[PDB]
Amino acid sequence: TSDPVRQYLHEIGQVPLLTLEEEVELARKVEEGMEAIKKLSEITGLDPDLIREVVRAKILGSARVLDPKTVEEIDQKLKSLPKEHKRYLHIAREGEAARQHLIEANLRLVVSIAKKYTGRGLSFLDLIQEGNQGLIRAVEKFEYKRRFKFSTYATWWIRQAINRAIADQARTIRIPVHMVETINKLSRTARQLQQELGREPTYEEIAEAMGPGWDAKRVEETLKIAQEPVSLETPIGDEKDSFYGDFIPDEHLPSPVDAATQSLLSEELEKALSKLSEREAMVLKLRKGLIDGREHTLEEVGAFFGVTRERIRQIENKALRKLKYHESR
Amino acid sequence: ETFPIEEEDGLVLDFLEYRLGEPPFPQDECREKDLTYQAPLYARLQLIHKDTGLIKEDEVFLGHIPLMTEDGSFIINGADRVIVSQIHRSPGVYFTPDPARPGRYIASIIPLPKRGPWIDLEVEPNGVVSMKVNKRKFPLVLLLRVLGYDQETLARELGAYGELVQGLMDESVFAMRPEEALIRLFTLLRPGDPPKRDKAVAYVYGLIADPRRYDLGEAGRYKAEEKLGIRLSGRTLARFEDGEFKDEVFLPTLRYLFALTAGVPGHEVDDIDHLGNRRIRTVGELMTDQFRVGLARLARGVRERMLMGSEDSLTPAKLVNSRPLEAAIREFFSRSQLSQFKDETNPLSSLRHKRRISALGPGGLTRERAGFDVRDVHRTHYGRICPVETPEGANIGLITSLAAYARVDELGFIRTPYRRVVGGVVTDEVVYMTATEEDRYTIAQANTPLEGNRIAAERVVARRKGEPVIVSPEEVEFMDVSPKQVFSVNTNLIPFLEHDDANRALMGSNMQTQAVPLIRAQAPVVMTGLEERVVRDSLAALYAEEDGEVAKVDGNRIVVRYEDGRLVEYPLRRFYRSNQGTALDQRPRVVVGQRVRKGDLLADGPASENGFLALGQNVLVAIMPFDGYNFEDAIVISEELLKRDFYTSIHIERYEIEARDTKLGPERITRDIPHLSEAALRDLDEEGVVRIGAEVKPGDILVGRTSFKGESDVKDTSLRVPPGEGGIVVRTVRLRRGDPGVELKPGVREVVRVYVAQKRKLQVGDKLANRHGNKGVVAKILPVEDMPHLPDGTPVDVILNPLGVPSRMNLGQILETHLGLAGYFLGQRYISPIFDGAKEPEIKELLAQAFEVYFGKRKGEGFGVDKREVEVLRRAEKLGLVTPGKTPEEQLKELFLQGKVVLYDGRTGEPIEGPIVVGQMFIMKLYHMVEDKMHARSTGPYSLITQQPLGGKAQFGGQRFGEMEVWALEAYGAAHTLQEMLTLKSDDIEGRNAAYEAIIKGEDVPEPSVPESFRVLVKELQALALDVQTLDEKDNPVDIFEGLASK
DNA sequence: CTTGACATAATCCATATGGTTGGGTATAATGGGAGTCGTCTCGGATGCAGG
DNA sequence: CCTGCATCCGAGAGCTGAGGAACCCAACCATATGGATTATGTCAAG
Ligand SMILES: Nc1nc2c(ncn2[C@@H]2O[C@H](COP(=O)(O)OP(=O)(O)OP(=O)(O)OC[C@H]3O[C@@H](n4cnc5c(N)ncnc54)[C@H](O)[C@@H]3O)[C@@H](O)[C@H]2O)c(=O)[nH]1
Ligand SMILES: Nc1ccn([C@@H]2O[C@H](COP(=O)(O)CP(=O)(O)OP(=O)(O)O)[C@@H](O)[C@H]2O)c(=O)n1
Ligand SMILES: [Mg+2]
Ligand SMILES: [Mg+2]
Ligand SMILES: [Mg+2]
Repeated sequence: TSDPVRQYLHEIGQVPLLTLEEEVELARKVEEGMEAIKKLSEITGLDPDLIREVVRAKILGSARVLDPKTVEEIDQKLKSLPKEHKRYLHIAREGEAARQHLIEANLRLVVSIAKKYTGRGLSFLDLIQEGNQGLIRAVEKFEYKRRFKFSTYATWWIRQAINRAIADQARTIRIPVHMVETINKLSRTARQLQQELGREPTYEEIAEAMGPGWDAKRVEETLKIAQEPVSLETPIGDEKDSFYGDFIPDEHLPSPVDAATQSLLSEELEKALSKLSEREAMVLKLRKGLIDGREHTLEEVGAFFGVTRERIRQIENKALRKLKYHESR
Repeated sequence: ETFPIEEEDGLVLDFLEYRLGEPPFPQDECREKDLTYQAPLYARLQLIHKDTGLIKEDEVFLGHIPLMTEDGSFIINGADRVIVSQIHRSPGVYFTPDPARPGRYIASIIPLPKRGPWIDLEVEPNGVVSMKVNKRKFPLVLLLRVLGYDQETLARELGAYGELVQGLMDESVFAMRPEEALIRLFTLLRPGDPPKRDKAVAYVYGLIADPRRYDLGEAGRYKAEEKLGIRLSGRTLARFEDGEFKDEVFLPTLRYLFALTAGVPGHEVDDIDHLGNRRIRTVGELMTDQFRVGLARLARGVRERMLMGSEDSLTPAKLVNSRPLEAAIREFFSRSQLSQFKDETNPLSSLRHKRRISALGPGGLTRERAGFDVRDVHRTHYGRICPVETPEGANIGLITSLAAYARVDELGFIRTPYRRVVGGVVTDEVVYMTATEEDRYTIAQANTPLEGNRIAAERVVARRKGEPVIVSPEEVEFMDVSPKQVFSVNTNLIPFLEHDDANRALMGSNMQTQAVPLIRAQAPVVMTGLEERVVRDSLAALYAEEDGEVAKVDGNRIVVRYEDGRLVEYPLRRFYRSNQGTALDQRPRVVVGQRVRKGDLLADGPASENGFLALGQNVLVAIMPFDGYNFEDAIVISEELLKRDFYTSIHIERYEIEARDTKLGPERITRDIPHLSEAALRDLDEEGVVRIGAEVKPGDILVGRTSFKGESDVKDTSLRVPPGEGGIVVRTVRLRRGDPGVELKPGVREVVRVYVAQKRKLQVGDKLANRHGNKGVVAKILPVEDMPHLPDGTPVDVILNPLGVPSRMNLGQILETHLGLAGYFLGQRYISPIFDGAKEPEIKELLAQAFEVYFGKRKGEGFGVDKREVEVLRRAEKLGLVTPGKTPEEQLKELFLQGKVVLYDGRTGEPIEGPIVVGQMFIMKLYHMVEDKMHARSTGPYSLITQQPLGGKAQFGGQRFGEMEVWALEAYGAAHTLQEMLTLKSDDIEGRNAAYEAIIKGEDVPEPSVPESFRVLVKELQALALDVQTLDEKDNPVDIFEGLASK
């Protein structure tokens, strides 16, 4: 019941493997069905992708949920093909069925490859699913004309999909693929250098061993960005009562002391302005962002009163001297 | 065991030998630079190709292994740590009564932890025997068929025992071949998995027959061999030889089960708490288990690389990745519950920590699940585990201590020594026995009277399987070595322990470990005779290696010239901060030109006086009430103790800061700090660090630092003295990038540490304790003229309340006080071993001599008896303490022999109406100091999510008002106070801002609002797809978010 | 209270560099792996046994 | 068909304090840097 790994393995084992004849037959059908799809694209004049999707939708059946109406209209549009041309549609249907059978039969290679990537930030089932994605890519791109076995071409794509998924999804803070490769290369070089030196190498030794374009500072930055975050729920102490996040203060919201200081400062500014004339206080508030938060320029404040900018500036300097007097007073 | 790492059908990697190099850094450098004191481990291996025979041999570096110091601890990441031993169930074969059904038994096979599954065997009520493994009932006859047993073999092996063998037989299984039986068993144990033959073979082999997966230890092998009376070949339950399975344990186990079920004599059930059935995993075994786990992970990696690597060009170095081994070792030495921050308050603390035994830990018991059976003192604990020393809270009985004479054998079983007795004659032969071996004999008590070395007593008290008995001397086989062997080291330091209740002896034993070293520490007046050995074995003091002569003496050095002619220099540890903040220093006790024999003391360690353990001070005490100041365990002390620097301790604190790299620019440690007058920068040096010798008070700067503010150009981020701290700066340490041996974290440019010292005198609120469990807080410090005094003018130093004695029943402190009175007037000290030491008559003779000195000294000067003494003698005559008809001097001597003297009140000059017990007592200051605990907060930091005040004194936190405090406030009907606690003081952000502003403006605080924690609760309930809505009286929505969450 | 003349910050598009992202590899490969057995009773749901 | 009876599983078990594992190759948006333009503010004067 539980343990989905066993369930998936059982469902994979329910599908029998393939022999050389069956494998080559399926690959040939897939290629010829794709050729038939493109020939139908030329015949009807419509986009090849859309007819591919309607053929696939009609094959997969109602059970699998572009919509029924358009697939039906274009499927009936496919029924106006005189003769020697509906054979292409039959070949395409057989090819899509062959593709499904090929994927189902070769699912076990995905598991065999993916079982050696555990312990790198992704669970077994996730690796299996990404390997399945790579297997679909391999099926689509396979060329039987080269007489090579299917698994020979499939392994490369499965491994590439697994590696790319690991680079994309293993970290909470996403690090680009090239930087992931750089971090892996740094770690491998450090491990080999430590094995040679008999101790942990210093950053200068790693910088020398990386090659041209690497100094100790760059190694330090690279190692710094490779640090992964720790959990706020990490238990501190033996008893299950203390967490890490219990020791972290909030630095964003203003403190009661800070809020009281700001309130008193606003009251003091209001008193200082009310000491001045109301007109000059309004001009100061407009210019210093006290009416509407935003700071104005002299032209805007003057335009409010229909006066030039320099008159606003001079009356603001008179109000500044008045502030000097009031502070002295 | 892990090697050879064979690869499947090829390459074979085989281990040859290993070596350990020398540490790259010494112990003190490891402590200073925050490094691990370790040694490199090198393994020489050879890779052999299966067919070619081409052998490539290479020595590969595997990493570092931590090294134990001489005293028995480790230096991990610069911190001193101790690995605590673990007690657990011994592996082997056990038989226990069936709890549900009487008359039936369950057999259990138990391997080493994480080395196989527990296997149960049980006779089902329908007659078929069934084995449970991995929670899977199935018939044992199936596995017996797999192991290659015929009907005739089983019938002849178990025919005797009756109908059990008939219940065993089953013809359906027996018609199959061991291959068919193997497949059938595999399909029961792994239902659904395709039943390939080699797959089933591999699974069953790994279940019971693979030495790399299943492992009965050497202890389990020994226990099984002795219990079942058979011989093991290895450590597995079965062998895989010639392609088939051979049984080793199963049939003997089932035969024992049947014989026990049939009532056959010579078969018994097992006591799982018996100390012959429980064993100790020490530091070496735990470390080796973690090492084995790491080695298995390394083997897995090696096999993977063998499969993937180019077989033509491959070497041992390329195959081996040593990261898993290092990771396993680091995990064990840094995160294992059994790896603990070493307790070094005083040398006895560390010694006790090293001898600890724990039932908890990885694979151990759980503190909430352990019920009664594991916390009990078993009869087999006698001489092996101390019945007294254990924690008082929820860990009682789960953490214990090794007994003083006990030894953990090579198999993990605790052994204790006994003298051999032959023909009523006690000999010098000493035999160390396990509990199982001990159970076979009659063991006499160590206090048995002897004449020469012959038992001179017609009736001897003895133990037979723990049962007390009275026997003749002939029936005695062994005798105990000493009473000391029953108790732990800490409990062996309590004199007159036989007069103390066990609970208070527990308290005394535990409290001796919290004693703080004192600058004028003294050895106890009454000792048990074990102080010197404790000091010597803690490696705290310095002793001469050989006979020689002292050449140079200094406060930091002793140079000795040995008879070999070689000069040897011993540096002295001076003012060093322990893990607990106490100062540990060594002080020279030798002079230039002095001759020293082998083992002679050269320097005293912390809490040591001339090589004796010195945990406190000997003070003059009176046992009497005093104006309610010693009410309910409080203590009154004299100011004269403070005047002569008694109970004065030295404490050191470490403050650390870092300058790192930031996106807005690097931080820097410097003196150039803005917005501070030169009064705030007096003590800083030219590099921005406080100078050595400067006094620092709360608010003073220790290290200057500036950070780039940004915020749309530098700001103060200096290190300051926290509230309630300060003292004299004694040390500064700076670690910079690139410095040899330094390993900073990425981004950290430098780190600066400052060591600040304090000289703490005794004050009100400090905790004092004696060795008998009497503990109390100092409540009053009186001037000398107010203290009660003897008629010769001598004041007492300490007043203890007599009400603490009768219900605690620790009478040993009274006898200690009497002997201390005798020693105080006679000027001597005493060694009184536990259960064999001073008795009342000897104390009375010593008191008679002491009274002759104490009274003849007065009579010589030309003084008679005081009038006040006559009045007190009249009162005591009425009390029945003295016999009527004697002279005043005779009655005074009669009182003195009872340990009582006439005492005068310093406030009035009138005598206390009755004689008062006065004498010398050994009292220690405890690490619980009121200085470190007083804390208060008005406002401060708040937590990220709940927006509530943080916890802890270090974080400037607030007190928790929990559920029962809320219950009390509700029971008072104090609604407004409770609402204030819930909102205005914890997490009503607008409410607390407004309250603070109103208070500083002189108004009263406004009404509170919805606390932030309830908004968090609403949001967390929405995340579970639940619509929580607040409604008014008309069932219309009320928006508690002020409109911030409505689109 | 304007009126006028530089002297700069703030915005505006035009590219040019690094950083980032998508694609590709062809002998053949075909179902995983750690783990855990020392709680105690109690209460409801439930499959199994009898009548 | 009812009923009772072990059977299984789930949710509980005092508070406060202190405590810390591939590599490469090629196209492509994003952001940065330059130069020129757009209002902003000052120094001098009428
Ligand atoms: N509310 C509580 N108060 C407690 C508790 N334990 C003690 N106390 C009070 O402290 C008083 C003095 O404590 P004591 O001198 O016994 O404590 P020590 O610090 O000397 O420790 P030990 O007696 O040696 O052993 C106590 C053990 O239990 C731990 N302990 C120590 N203090 C506590 C507290 N407060 N809460 C919970 N657990 C506590 C501590 O870590 C130890 O492992 C005592 O009379 C009580 O009034 C306790 O568990 N809860
Ligand atoms: N786990 C714990 C341990 C202790 N405590 C509290 O600490 C007190 C002292 O217990 P104690 O054993 O130190 C003395 P006490 O019981 O007061 O003795 P007396 O009759 O001789 O005066 C208890 O009474 C509880 O209030 C607790 O709440 N939870
Ligand atoms: Mg206590
Ligand atoms: Mg009490
Ligand atoms: Mg108390």
